[PDB]
Amino acid sequence: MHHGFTTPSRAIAVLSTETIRGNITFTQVQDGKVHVQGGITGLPPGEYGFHVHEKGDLSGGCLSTGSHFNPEHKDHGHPNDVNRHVGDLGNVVFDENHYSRIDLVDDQISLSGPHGIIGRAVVLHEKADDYGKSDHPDSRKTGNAGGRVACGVIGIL
Amino acid sequence: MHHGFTTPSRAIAVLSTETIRGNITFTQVQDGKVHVQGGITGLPPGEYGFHVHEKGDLSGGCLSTGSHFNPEHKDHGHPNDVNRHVGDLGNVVFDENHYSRIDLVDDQISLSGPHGIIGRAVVLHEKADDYGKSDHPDSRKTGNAGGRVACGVIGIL
Ligand SMILES: [Cu+2]
Ligand SMILES: [Cu+2]
Ligand SMILES: [Cu+2]
Ligand SMILES: [Cu+2]
Ligand SMILES: [Zn+2]
Ligand SMILES: [Zn+2]
Repeated sequence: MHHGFTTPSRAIAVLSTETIRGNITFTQVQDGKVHVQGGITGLPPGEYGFHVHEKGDLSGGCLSTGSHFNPEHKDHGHPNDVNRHVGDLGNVVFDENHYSRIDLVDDQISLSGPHGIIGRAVVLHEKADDYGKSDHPDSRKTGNAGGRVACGVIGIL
Repeated sequence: MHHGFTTPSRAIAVLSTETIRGNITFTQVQDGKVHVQGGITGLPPGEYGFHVHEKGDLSGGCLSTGSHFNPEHKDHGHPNDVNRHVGDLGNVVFDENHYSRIDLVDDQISLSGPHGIIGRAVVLHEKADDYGKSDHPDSRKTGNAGGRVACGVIGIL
């Protein structure tokens, strides 16, 4: 027996480095929204750039996930900007205890269609996203979030 | 600017353990076929069970990828059997040099639709798949391929 297409209603990405452990779950909710929730330990307190990159390709570590998932051909942006990339989910915040609570809802990423992020990569950044609001010349493209301290492919949960 | 859906025409999964390194690329080819190619080092010579498991979930390591990708509700099988699971890609073979060449074409897995494996998991097994042809009582369900020495999520390449 052969079926039509089912859109997954939940996905997850797993970050594990020597220092870093995190699960980030992405759950399809009402009104074309996705509910992104997880928690990650292992960075000092502060803000770090958190994005979906285009490729679920780890053959070159985080470098192979390429650039920010951008099907709408827009500029780098704040998640609340109209001019953002689909993958531009802003900054995560590590507390004094070295633990990030992730808990947000984004109306641009999806679990299917042209904004589908299944098979794409979550990338955690070593410093903070600037929202394309600086005059570093990367700022309009990548924010300016430094290296890529961790990444994992978005899988079906 | 907003787009219709594009089906990815290439995917990859990356196996890296303390001992194991491998890339496996999955490429959409003519005639509803997928061309699976890679190479993996780090096991002695022999046959090991190589499958697509249902979930791209690594939160529980390889255990969370669940069971064999099976949307057609069939039994475990040889890739050439009609009665197989979609995820039942048989055995890989490590040479005396500890290196697996993977190079095959499978007509059941796809990169989209109900047999879409993007976001699902490649799982490498510690011993060999028996093709559901034994009388171990797992044989009809999992073949009988032992533990799960490595796994990676299928990402968009
Ligand atoms: Cu980034
Ligand atoms: Cu376009
Ligand atoms: Cu298996
Ligand atoms: Cu069914
Ligand atoms: Zn961006
Ligand atoms: Zn099977």
